[PDB]
Amino acid sequence: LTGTGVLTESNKKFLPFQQFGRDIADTTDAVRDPQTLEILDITPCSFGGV
Amino acid sequence: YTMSLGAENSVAYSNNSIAIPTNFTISVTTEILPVSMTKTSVDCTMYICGDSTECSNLLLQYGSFCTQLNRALTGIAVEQDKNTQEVFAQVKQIYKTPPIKDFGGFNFSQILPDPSKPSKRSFIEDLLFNKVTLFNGLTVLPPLLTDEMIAQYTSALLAGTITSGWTFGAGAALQIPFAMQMAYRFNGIGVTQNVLYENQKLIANQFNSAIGKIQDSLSSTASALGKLQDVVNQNAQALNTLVKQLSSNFGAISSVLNDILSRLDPPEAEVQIDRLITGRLQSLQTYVTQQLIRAAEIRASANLAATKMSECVLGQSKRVDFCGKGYHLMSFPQSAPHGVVFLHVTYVPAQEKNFTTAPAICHDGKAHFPREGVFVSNGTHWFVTQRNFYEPQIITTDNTFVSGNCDVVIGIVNNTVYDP
Amino acid sequence: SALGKLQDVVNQNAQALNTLVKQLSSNFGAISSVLNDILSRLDPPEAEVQIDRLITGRLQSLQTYVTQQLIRAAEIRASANLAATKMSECVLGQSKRVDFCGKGYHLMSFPQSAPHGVVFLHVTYVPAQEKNFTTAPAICHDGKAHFPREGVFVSNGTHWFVTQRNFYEPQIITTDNTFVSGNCDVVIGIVNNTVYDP
Amino acid sequence: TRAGCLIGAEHVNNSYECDIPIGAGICASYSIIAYTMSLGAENSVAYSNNSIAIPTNFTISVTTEILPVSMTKTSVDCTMYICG
Ligand SMILES: *[C@@H]1O[C@H](CO)[C@@H](O)[C@H](O)[C@H]1NC(C)=O
Ligand SMILES: *[C@@H]1O[C@H](CO)[C@@H](O)[C@H](O)[C@H]1NC(C)=O
Ligand SMILES: *[C@@H]1O[C@H](CO)[C@@H](O)[C@H](O)[C@H]1NC(C)=O
Ligand SMILES: *[C@@H]1O[C@H](CO)[C@@H](O)[C@H](O)[C@H]1NC(C)=O
Ligand SMILES: *[C@@H]1O[C@H](CO)[C@@H](O)[C@H](O)[C@H]1NC(C)=O
Ligand SMILES: *[C@@H]1O[C@H](CO)[C@@H](O)[C@H](O)[C@H]1NC(C)=O
Ligand SMILES: *[C@@H]1O[C@H](CO)[C@@H](O)[C@H](O)[C@H]1NC(C)=O
Ligand SMILES: *[C@@H]1O[C@H](CO)[C@@H](O)[C@H](O)[C@H]1NC(C)=O
Ligand SMILES: *[C@@H]1O[C@H](CO)[C@@H](O)[C@H](O)[C@H]1NC(C)=O
Ligand SMILES: *[C@@H]1O[C@H](CO)[C@@H](O)[C@H](O)[C@H]1NC(C)=O
Ligand SMILES: *[C@@H]1O[C@H](CO)[C@@H](O)[C@H](O)[C@H]1NC(C)=O
Ligand SMILES: *[C@@H]1O[C@H](CO)[C@@H](O)[C@H](O)[C@H]1NC(C)=O
Repeated sequence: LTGTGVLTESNKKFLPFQQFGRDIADTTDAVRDPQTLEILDITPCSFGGV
Repeated sequence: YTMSLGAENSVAYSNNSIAIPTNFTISVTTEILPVSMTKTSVDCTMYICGDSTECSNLLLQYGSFCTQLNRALTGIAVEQDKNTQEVFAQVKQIYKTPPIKDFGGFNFSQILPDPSKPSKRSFIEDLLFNKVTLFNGLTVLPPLLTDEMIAQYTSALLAGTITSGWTFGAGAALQIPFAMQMAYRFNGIGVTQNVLYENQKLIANQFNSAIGKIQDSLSSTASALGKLQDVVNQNAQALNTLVKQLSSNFGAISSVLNDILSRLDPPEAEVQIDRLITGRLQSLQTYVTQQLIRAAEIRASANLAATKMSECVLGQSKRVDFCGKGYHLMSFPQSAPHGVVFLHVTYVPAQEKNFTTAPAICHDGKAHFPREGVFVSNGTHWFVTQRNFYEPQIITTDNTFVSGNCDVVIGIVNNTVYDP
Repeated sequence: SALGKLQDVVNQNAQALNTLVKQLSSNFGAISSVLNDILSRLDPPEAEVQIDRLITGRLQSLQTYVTQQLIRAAEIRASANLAATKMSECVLGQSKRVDFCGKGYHLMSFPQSAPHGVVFLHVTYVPAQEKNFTTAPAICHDGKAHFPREGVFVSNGTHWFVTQRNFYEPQIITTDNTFVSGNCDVVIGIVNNTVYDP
Repeated sequence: TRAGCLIGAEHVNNSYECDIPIGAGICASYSIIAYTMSLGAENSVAYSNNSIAIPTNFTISVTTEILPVSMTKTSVDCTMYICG
């Protein structure tokens, strides 16, 4: 699964089998790294009109 | 079942019968009007594809659609700011209530602000704000006027209404005791001011109880703020439909562009990208057109709210059913998340009574007609009373005028007119 | 910039029509944005494909313009209905509605034409040079209460007069400009003074 | 600001009847200064229970209200436009 964003620590508690999380409107918001099994949030880096 | 249109009552019509109320109720009724909606902006190029150069290049060739969509949305946002301005920026000066509150027994403590720092908003306003409960190129711009400043406009309008009457809406704010302002408003609806001055404690109790009752209804009974909630729900649902529509093929291999780029050659890549872009433009244009029509609806509502604030908070309206059932006495504005709540204080006649009338009185061969009332009789004696309240008075020359002989008017009754 | 509304609507229409005409130079994916080159440069089948793409693009363009124009026409029709209402209730008569025919107590109004609109000159009465006075709900004379027929009871400190509400025109309190209602023990704020009988 | 960040404007404590709107009540004017907008002049009416204010003079004020009535009657021939 590919994307662009900034990764942050998370307090979310995935179930053991669950890989990545989605919010309403079916957007990826968290993921486990396959290496050390930690939940990390994905948020789009800043955009906005000038 | 088949619906019932209401209770069937037939009034006791007669050619010499009238019913004149002997009492009244001061009814405070609420109306809720949306004023503005959420200010939203979707940048088209980031929405369609975003962080894909090939897509940006071959969206450049579809024209200036993105620019049109952007300008329409910006016009909508500016329009919401102007809607709030028109509804609330009605007074150029921020009035404040005096520290000592001697309003003739009337209690505005339930609609005036409190120093308990609840964002400087009244307790009814606090209930209203608690009742309404509420990334991909998509942003929400904050309103120009914050909730606190809409609260300050509302507080200024209340202070002016309760300390100056209708005067501050037509020129210099001119102080007047509130009991006298209410007497003026009673004369407006055709009831002589002695009715207020003699029933002042009763009227104040009725008004205070009505404000407390609307408080209780708002705190306990739900489904009162459904208009504002409906506006919010429609906007949020349209916006989620737009974002959800971004996960659709529109006839292509994949909804995401990265997989199309990775897994197709540039000819077929541009064909599939063409179909994703055409689908996503149709979705965006559908969204913007729907939002423009909803903007028109909210603009009509905000213009109506501005009219109501001008004609019912800053004055007293003779337009029946414009500011509540009953004869309008006054109105109070209260802010809401995206709208205004009017508490209309009206005069509803009550405790009606059977009487017998007459078009005129024949005395000394002359026909006498009332100046500002109506001839009534309890069965034996004739009186002149005002139309909206039973206050019988002896028929005299000061309250009756002569307009000819007695053999032209149908139904003239047969009586004496006292000369003082 | 006192006629920004009319200039705004004319700018909006001109801008929409300019962006309509400018879309005619967008190829929408076709080989060229001009039909003659596609015709005189491609064989009839591929020509038909390119022509179809241009047709779809230009129908989207024209339909967007027409939808926008319909919404703008709804806006202008609301403005025209409000203008008709104002010319009825402000020009053909005096209006009791507040802020409808201008700031202040409305006296009259005069229409003026403009290139695509109307300019209402609202003549209103704005009170000024206010003075404080001491009031009373009623006057108790001969044990009976006296309320103004039309006006308000004021005092300059020592004498009581009756004036109209919107202009300081004092008058001696008489039985001509006052009516009696009950005794003088029910009204709160009643004051003692003589009521002249002519 | 709640509306983003301003680069090039000096924040001032003073509150003015503002000119260029920014958002969240911040709105700037002319160095370029940004500030929280003042709703208006604060005045307190001298309310009392035996006090009235009666005007002793008046002004006849003439105001202007502009109302759009019509817009340009434009016709587009669809087939001529789209095909030429
Ligand atoms: C009022 O009520 C009484 C008793 O119900 C009735 O006799 C009388 O006719 C009514 N009034 C008139 C004017 O008919
Ligand atoms: C009118 O109604 C009020 C309460 O609604 C009541 O207290 C009063 O006795 C009634 N009658 C009069 C004459 O006020
Ligand atoms: C108004 O009502 C509140 C509670 O409803 C009470 O605390 C306050 O004293 C009342 N004010 C007056 C003047 O009676
Ligand atoms: C009608 O009014 C007169 C005048 O006060 C009063 O004397 C009388 O008792 C009233 N009732 C009847 C039935 O006449
Ligand atoms: C009312 O009608 C009755 C009969 O219908 C008639 O006797 C009486 O004169 C009428 N009264 C008036 C005032 O017209
Ligand atoms: C009313 O009184 C006058 C006195 O001249 C008389 O002409 C007339 O007949 C009376 N009306 C009736 C209905 O008796
Ligand atoms: C007269 O009224 C004004 C309000 O316009 C107030 O500022 C002033 O204090 C009043 N004068 C007195 C003597 O109270
Ligand atoms: C009030 O007006 C009367 C009218 O003649 C005048 O005699 C009196 O001096 C006035 N009082 C004051 C305090 O100006
Ligand atoms: C006006 O209010 C004051 C309270 O400071 C009170 O002493 C006075 O009796 C009141 N006057 C009237 C006429 O109600
Ligand atoms: C008004 O006059 C009556 C009778 O002379 C008197 O009892 C009352 O006290 C007077 N009012 C005042 C405020 O002095
Ligand atoms: C603004 O007010 C703050 C205190 O809230 C103060 O520290 C600062 O110096 C003030 N700035 C100006 C320009 O007055
Ligand atoms: C009312 O104001 C005008 C100027 O606005 C002035 O000429 C006139 O003298 C004033 N009237 C009075 C009675 O002072």
